[PDB]
Amino acid sequence: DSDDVIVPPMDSEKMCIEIVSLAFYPEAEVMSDENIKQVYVEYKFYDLPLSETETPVSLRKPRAGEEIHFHFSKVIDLDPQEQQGRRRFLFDMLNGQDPDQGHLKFTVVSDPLDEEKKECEEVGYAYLQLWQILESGRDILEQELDIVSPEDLATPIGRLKVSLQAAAVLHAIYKEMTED
Amino acid sequence: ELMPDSGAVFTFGKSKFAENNPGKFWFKNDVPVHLSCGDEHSAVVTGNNKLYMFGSNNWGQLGLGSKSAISKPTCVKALKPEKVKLAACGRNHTLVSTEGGNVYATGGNNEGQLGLGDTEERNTFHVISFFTSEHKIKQLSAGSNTSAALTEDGRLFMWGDNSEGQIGLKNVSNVCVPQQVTIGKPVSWVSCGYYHSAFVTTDGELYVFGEPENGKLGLPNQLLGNHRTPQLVSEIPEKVIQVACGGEHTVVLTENAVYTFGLGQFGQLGLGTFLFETSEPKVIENIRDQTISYISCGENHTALITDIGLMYTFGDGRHGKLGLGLENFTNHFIPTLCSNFLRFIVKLVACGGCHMVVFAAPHR
Ligand SMILES: [Mg+2]
Ligand SMILES: [Mg+2]
Repeated sequence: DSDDVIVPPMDSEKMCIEIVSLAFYPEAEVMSDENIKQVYVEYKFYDLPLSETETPVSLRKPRAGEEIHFHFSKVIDLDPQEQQGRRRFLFDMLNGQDPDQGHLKFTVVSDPLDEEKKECEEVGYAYLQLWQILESGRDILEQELDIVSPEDLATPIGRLKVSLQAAAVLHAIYKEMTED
Repeated sequence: ELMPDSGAVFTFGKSKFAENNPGKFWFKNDVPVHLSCGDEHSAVVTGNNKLYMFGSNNWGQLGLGSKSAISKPTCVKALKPEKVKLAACGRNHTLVSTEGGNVYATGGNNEGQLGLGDTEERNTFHVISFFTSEHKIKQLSAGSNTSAALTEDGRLFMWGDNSEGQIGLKNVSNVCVPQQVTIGKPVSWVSCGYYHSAFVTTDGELYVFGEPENGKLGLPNQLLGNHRTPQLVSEIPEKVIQVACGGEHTVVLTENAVYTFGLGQFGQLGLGTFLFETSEPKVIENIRDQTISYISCGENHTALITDIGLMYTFGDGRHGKLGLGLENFTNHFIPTLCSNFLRFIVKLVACGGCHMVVFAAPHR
């Protein structure tokens, strides 16, 4: 035509993980601890550096009834032949074979205002069970996980919302690694 | 083939173009001159006075005569005989102004926002026959079921939903044809946000009206009861020049500074990682060394262009709509330089619900 715009030239083989937002219960110890001013969230995935899987910003600890919002999204390549080791890491996890017994663990960490690593403290953990995504066959957006106290790994201190796009790829990995 | 010296249009977020990866396009022997973005669609007016639409079309908001999303920027050929000058994109509708004196609208119409006298949706452009060549249109704006057209001589007309006072028509629930919203002074800028709106008078005053929630009208508490009439934000002392209104925030450009107010849970107030809401205007101290020439807001993010063509964005990072070009997205809580555009001069920007559109020209 030339009512034509010129456009120059430019997966179940990837997973996306978003750390969406979190809240703490008002009675949780972290909420009365004045030394805990701001938090971030991290997880460790296979051999990716931790610097790539932490929320890039720390946010003020929420007040009662407030949520803080990170919206930190990370796409992890899981190409069937270049990302064999990541795919097998995920397979072991689906089979409940890892330290966390089939869960991807998110850690909430207190960040001092001066950002000194040696004074960071783990405030709580949230566990996401991968097998569930495999079984359900779909991805839940803003899935809410309990954040549990580091003291017993059981008493809730808050709630962490995450979204994973992973069903398509966990399903391809499970298929591949049980018979291919 | 080669990106022209005059530049390109870059799309970020879920624009419906190039499968929602950072996209780029331009025109054959033509150049963009005006961008606008609504909740899930976009309009580009070209120097040859053509209109190109893209994005969601489930309400007929692209004006292209169907209701299926359109991947590519697509000329509205029905308007080719006229010289299109401006467009505005709301949540599910679009307004267009032409040099001949006609204003048209298409899309959702449930509160009368098309200005056609009824509430039936349209999927092609229909004329709002109130406007004639005696209305020289300076600016169009459109929020969620709301519409505004501002003339060169300073008259402001608004229509559509007034359920929260957001077109400044007091206790009327909505209107389906344009009504002049006057506080008796000429207006030089207007912005329709999702559930509130604001305008700036030629003598530098800011008036705000609409839903009195989340601090976004910027008024002291004792005035929030009168949110259905435009009210002066007197806490900004110096002359205001522009205003842009988003989902739950407002951004104001003065001769001196940029101020924001409302709710910024995703960083869109640009006041840092501790302060997420303010019911009165606060200065973004963070960019006080730059001269800002242009401000734009989407539902949950904000863009600033400086006088030298740098751009800074802040707020909700989902889908890459901040325009920063990083492969990992994140909310940003202070204005952040789009250093992906350092070899360009950024000339126009519009921000939508899940996307942003940028016109930028290469230094070489
Ligand atoms: Mg306050
Ligand atoms: Mg939205």
